[PDB]
Amino acid sequence: DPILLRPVDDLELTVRSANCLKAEAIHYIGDLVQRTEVELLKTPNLGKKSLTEIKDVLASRGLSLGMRLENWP
Amino acid sequence: FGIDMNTDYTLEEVGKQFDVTRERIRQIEAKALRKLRHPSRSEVLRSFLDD
Repeated sequence: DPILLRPVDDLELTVRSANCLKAEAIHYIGDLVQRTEVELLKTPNLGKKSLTEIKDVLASRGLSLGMRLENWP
Repeated sequence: FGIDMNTDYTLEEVGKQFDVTRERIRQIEAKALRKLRHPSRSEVLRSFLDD
């Protein structure tokens, strides 16, 4: 995919969610769509609004959660 | 920048019109510029560079 390999800078997030991802260490968009709702919601400093606008931008640019991967990278 | 107005104002001029110190307006301008760098944006602006 062109965008599934796009790093989490393109996700149009803040620095709160940016450091959430750094604590998770996910870069590509296929990687961020790997995880689920609650598995990321359980991390520090990461509540409902963070993952909420996460899924917001996901659905705005054709993404969502519950997704899965095979041989990525 | 002089966009859509007669003159391009100093940062202190714009600060006095907005009632803020130069450093705040400098950070604001840098924030806007940084946001405009952001890919998923400025694709066409990049297209306006021919070389």
